[PDB]
Amino acid sequence: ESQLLKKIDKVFNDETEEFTDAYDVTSGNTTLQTQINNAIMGSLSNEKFFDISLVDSYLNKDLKNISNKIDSKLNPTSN
Amino acid sequence: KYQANKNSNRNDIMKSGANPLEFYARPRILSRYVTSTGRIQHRDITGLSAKNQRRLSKAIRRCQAIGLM
Amino acid sequence: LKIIPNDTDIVTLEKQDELIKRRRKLSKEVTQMKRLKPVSPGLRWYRSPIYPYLYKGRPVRALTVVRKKHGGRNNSGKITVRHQGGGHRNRTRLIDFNRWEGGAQTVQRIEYDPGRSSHIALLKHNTTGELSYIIACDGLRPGDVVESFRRGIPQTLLNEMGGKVDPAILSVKTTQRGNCLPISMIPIGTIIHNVGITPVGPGKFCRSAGTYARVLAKLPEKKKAIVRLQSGEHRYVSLEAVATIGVVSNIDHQNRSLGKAGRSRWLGIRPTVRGVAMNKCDHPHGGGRGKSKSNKLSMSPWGQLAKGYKTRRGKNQNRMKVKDRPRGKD
Amino acid sequence: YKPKEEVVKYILHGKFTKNNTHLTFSSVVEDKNFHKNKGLTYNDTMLYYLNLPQKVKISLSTGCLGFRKAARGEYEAAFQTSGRMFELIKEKNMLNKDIEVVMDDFGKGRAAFISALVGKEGASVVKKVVKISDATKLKFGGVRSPKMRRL
Amino acid sequence: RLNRIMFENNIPGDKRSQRFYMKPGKVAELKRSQRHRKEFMMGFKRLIEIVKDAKRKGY
Amino acid sequence: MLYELIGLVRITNSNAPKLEAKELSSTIGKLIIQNRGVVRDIVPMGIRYLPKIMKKDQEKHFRAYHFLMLFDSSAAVQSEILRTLKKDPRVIRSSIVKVDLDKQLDRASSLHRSLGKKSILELVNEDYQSI
Amino acid sequence: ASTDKVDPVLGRADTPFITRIMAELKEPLVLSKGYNIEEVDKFLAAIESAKRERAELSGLNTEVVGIEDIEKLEDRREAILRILSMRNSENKNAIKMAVELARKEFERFPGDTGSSEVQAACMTVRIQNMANHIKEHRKDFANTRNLRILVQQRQAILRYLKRDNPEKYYWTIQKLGLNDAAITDEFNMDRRYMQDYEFFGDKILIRDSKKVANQKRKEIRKQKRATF
Amino acid sequence: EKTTLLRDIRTIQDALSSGSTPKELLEIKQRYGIQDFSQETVRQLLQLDISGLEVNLEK
Amino acid sequence: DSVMRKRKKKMKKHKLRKRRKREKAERRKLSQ
RNA sequence: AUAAUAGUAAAGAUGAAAUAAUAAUAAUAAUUAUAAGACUAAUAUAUGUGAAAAUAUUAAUUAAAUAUUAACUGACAUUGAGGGAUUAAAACUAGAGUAGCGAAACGGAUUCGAUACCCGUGUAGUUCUAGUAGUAAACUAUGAAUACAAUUAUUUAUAAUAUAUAUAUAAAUAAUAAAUGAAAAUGAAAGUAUUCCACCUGAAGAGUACGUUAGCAAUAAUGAAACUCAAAACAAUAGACG
Ligand SMILES: [Mg+2]
Ligand SMILES: [Mg+2]
Ligand SMILES: [Mg+2]
Ligand SMILES: [Mg+2]
Ligand SMILES: [Mg+2]
Ligand SMILES: [Mg+2]
Ligand SMILES: [Mg+2]
Ligand SMILES: [Mg+2]
Ligand SMILES: [Mg+2]
Ligand SMILES: [Mg+2]
Ligand SMILES: [Mg+2]
Ligand SMILES: [Mg+2]
Ligand SMILES: [Mg+2]
Ligand SMILES: [Mg+2]
Ligand SMILES: [Mg+2]
Ligand SMILES: [Mg+2]
Ligand SMILES: [Mg+2]
Ligand SMILES: [Mg+2]
Ligand SMILES: [Mg+2]
Ligand SMILES: [Mg+2]
Ligand SMILES: [Mg+2]
Ligand SMILES: [Mg+2]
Ligand SMILES: [Mg+2]
Ligand SMILES: [Mg+2]
Ligand SMILES: [Mg+2]
Ligand SMILES: [Mg+2]
Ligand SMILES: [Mg+2]
Ligand SMILES: [Mg+2]
Ligand SMILES: [Mg+2]
Ligand SMILES: [Mg+2]
Repeated sequence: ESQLLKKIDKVFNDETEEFTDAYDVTSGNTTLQTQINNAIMGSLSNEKFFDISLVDSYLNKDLKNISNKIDSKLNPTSN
Repeated sequence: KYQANKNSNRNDIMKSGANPLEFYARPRILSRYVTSTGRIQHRDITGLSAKNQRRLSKAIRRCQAIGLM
Repeated sequence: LKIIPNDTDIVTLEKQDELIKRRRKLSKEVTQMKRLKPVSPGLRWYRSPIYPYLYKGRPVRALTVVRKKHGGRNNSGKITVRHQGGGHRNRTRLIDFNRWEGGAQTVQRIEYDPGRSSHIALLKHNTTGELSYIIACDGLRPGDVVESFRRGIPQTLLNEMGGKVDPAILSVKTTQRGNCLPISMIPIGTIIHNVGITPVGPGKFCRSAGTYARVLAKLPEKKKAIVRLQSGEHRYVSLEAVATIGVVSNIDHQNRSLGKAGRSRWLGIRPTVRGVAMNKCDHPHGGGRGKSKSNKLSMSPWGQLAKGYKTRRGKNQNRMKVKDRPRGKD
Repeated sequence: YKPKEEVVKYILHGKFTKNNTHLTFSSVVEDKNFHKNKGLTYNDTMLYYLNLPQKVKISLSTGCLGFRKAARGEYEAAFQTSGRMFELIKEKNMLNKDIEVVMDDFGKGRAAFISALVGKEGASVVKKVVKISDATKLKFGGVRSPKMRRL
Repeated sequence: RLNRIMFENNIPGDKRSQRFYMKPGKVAELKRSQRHRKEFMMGFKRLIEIVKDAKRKGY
Repeated sequence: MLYELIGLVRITNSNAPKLEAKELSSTIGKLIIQNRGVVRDIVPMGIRYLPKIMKKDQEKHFRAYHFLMLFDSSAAVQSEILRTLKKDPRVIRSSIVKVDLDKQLDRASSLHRSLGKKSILELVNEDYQSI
Repeated sequence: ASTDKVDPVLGRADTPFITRIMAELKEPLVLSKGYNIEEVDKFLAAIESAKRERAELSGLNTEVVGIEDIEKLEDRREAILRILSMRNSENKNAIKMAVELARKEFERFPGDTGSSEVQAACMTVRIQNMANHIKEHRKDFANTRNLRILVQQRQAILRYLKRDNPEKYYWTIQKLGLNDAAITDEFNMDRRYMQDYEFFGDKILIRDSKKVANQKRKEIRKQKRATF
Repeated sequence: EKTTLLRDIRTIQDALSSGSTPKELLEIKQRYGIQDFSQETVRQLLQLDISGLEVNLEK
Repeated sequence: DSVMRKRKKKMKKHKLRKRRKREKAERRKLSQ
């Protein structure tokens, strides 16, 4: 009920916008950008809506393995 | 003699590919495929495929039932 | 070895929906006729509806009184109503026609009352527990809950504000079979029974088996209402008069068939002798050699026409009467 | 606050059946103390302004002009009754407010009615019409109609 | 404009039809016949157009 | 089962036309959530007059506020919700339509899917990134 | 009269296998679309760990918004569970899960879906479902015909199994609750059967006036008097 | 039970990071037979089976 | 068959129906 | 059909006319408003779906349905006597219901007559719920299954050359070559073949008569022989008629 009342207040707030279906829009690039970023950058994704590859990397230690590899080249090896 | 309304062909949402039944809550969109009195144009007039025409009429008749149109 | 899925986990209302479907099935259910093998000629045309849900035991003694037999004789000892006589010993049951109290009452059982044609329902008040008898409607079964609003809507709901008039749950709390309300708060077109005439009087009309009336109009300025009764007559009634929702039980009472004269004698009906069989000193139809009607207009033994002669005629007619009954239209 | 009634519009309605024709003339009227009264609600008041009442002033059929039996429904009879109707409007001098016209069925009198209206006959009346429409009745299913005729 | 609206909405013909009752089978046969006649007229239009074009181009 | 409910609610006491829609939506949402259900989203459509003077229970109506709730629940609850809506004098008309789910678990309401946005995930991502 | 009678459609009452499958389909936390509670819960935990350490490691410079309420995450979880809960879905999914269970309990090896026993188990589940449906839609003659056809098809496959591998045939029919007679006699789901086995618990057909049946019944029930 | 896996993992992670190590850590130590707490322990506890099928398919 | 050939049998059935209508009382008496 | 209003003497039905309707709130036309019991405009082609009968007003719950590849089973198949289930109208037995339409019946008219075609009042029926019965020009007048045979057009789903609507499959519908046929015509069959199951041996008598089975009843299934005759039919030609 807490979520229900919060969302009801937000929606039926007068200041909030209200779709009358009387106008039309002028005419997806952002969605395609998100999908392609998840498609190429894989587990290295920084996007809010990551894919299952991140969880796969966790269960595989791939992310942690790469992270310790790079950190060991950086601080210990001074590179 | 060859006056063909290809502007409608370009600008029609139904022939774009969208599901006509998806518009059952859009009387404004559906009203463009009915006569002034509310009758539905035949397929020879609408130009829609058989599947699209059946879905469109289905959506229209539904809208009428609910009362939005 | 025993295995059963005990994880019903029925959702709060899923029980309500389930019992709604069960109510629908039990309403769909029909009632059959009892027919005994005609080992005797008196059993050939004996039919009686059988209700397996009726209660086979005795009634509550505190709600009954011995029924005195008069025999059709008045205080002078002379027969004033003929054809009425000996029959099975009976007790009259003090059933409620006013329903003044109010509150929720659960129906404990449904019983056969020999003094009437409709079944009766034993009630028990949820808060005080007092027992009472009322006329059972068609769908009433042991287990249901009913109430009367003759006194009015209760403080329990008024203070709670949940079922108060503001959300108007009163409509759906009203138009449900069994409960009792004034016509003022019964909506138009509702099928009702046990109708009164006055705001302080008991239910008088539409009280027999399978009988009902419909609310046709409301006139708040005249504090009146128009109701059509089972006779087909539209009549004025007090707007604050009593009425119960639903038809009176035992709809099939009219399809019953007594198979023999002894059954009438048990019920308390003595033989009827036709006028034509009598002598002229007796019924006017009497006399005549052979079978003859004597060219005498069909009339009672006391000279009153028996075919179409309006008996209530002249100034002394019904003051509260919008439209007369079909009277041959049906 | 006292009730008062003033006419706001007028409506002329014609039913042209196959055997006869009917012309009726009515006035759409409105009270101006109704809204002055206090305690009313917006929904009710504006519902009233969509459903103003109407009162019939002139009403005549083709029988008032001497047409009997088969002559009741025909082109010339409709023409005559329409002309008589317009003369009645002119003489009772109710041409000051706005006029509307409605037609209900497609008998032989349909053509005659508006031929009279737009001819020299109805030249005065036509000057006040702003809305012309049809209100014929049809069935989306409905009750069964009589059987075929085996003429 | 009124006349065109009723003609295109087929209000008059509908009113004529609804005066009397017709059996569903007869209704179906009439519908099929009318559809066939309209189809045939469209095809004839097309063929006549072809004839006119061929004449215009000398065939 | 996913269900899309379109509802028309009467407008009275013009001071707060949306108050009745608010109250009814709160009630049915409480029903759904208490009945082991989850309302997917509630979106209003605005104050719009009806095509005809529409009558219910001997009450004339000309305009009604329109709202759309996409909610997940069972057949039984769906039924009772429908019956409560039909009973309620606060509603003029309403209808529930089953939103199929064999292909996709996440389905946006018919309105957005008509706009071309086929998922609540799509809507939320657009809000987060574009805005 | 002293022999055992088995319903050719439903088989012996309270078959342990059938009742166990029905109980499985009605357990506390069961989901549709092949989501087992343990897998989904631990997958959500894995998701949270994934986001946690990914943000922590990529954002060594603290850019994370903050920690989220455990109650809020539990609300998300319960949302998913209500979406996927079995008793909130169709009975199609229930039949599908039951068919999966029957296949795994009758398959000769992992991946055997065409063996006669597995076929029979799946048709048994479908037959149970359609019988439950007919019991509420007694006028549904199209579906009654479909049910009749499916029962006869089960008989056909079981007869083939008897002709090929008798041991598995007897094993499977006994496990299902069908006897050799019910598999090897003509069957039509006629009103006679539907009344004898009380498919609805009511009378469906009437006898001709000839009372030879009662005559023989009583002439053999005369044992109390001086007959035998 | 009065606790869930998500909150339990949260508790063990908090113990690993801050180092509080309360009685709840011992309780969960017997709940999952994990005598020691570490990121490797968390990952091993939350291991999925799908990885096994992936590796088998690769083989 | 052709409509002609059908009429030849239609008359048969018509006469049969008249027969069975007019022999009603005799059939009733014979059948008790 | 009810009531309100206002407004008048007609209206409403006919090829043309008359019965049952109408000025005493006072009818048809008109606007409100209160009811009921049937049907469901356009889309629409019965396209599609269903074994057939049948099916196109809105949602829902349940019951199966289409195509590809994956794996599996492993000839488990076709037909199907007897049997079994469903089966439009019209009928029949019980409840409710009865607005509109309408067998009968009574009156108008038309006629030489009119036991009718036309008009009025309208029963039973038509509606829903329980059932009984199992026939129709129940027709594509064409039982089912399998393997095959030459071409065009359209629409249908899915498969890509690859710049992209140019390419590949199958399905249905139209027109045909062979082939068949008494011809009309059929044309993935009424062709080339193969396995089954139901029928036919001239009309007329006759789907009648007598058993029999079944039904509450209509009635259904099964179903014969005297006495007659050289008849009796189908396709297609010319015509003469309308
Ligand atoms: Mg008496
Ligand atoms: Mg007595
Ligand atoms: Mg008597
Ligand atoms: Mg007597
Ligand atoms: Mg005597
Ligand atoms: Mg005397
Ligand atoms: Mg005598
Ligand atoms: Mg005329
Ligand atoms: Mg008539
Ligand atoms: Mg088979
Ligand atoms: Mg033949
Ligand atoms: Mg009128
Ligand atoms: Mg239609
Ligand atoms: Mg077809
Ligand atoms: Mg065989
Ligand atoms: Mg057979
Ligand atoms: Mg039909
Ligand atoms: Mg009857
Ligand atoms: Mg007649
Ligand atoms: Mg039957
Ligand atoms: Mg016959
Ligand atoms: Mg036949
Ligand atoms: Mg046909
Ligand atoms: Mg076939
Ligand atoms: Mg087959
Ligand atoms: Mg040839
Ligand atoms: Mg041959
Ligand atoms: Mg041949
Ligand atoms: Mg026979
Ligand atoms: Mg010929």
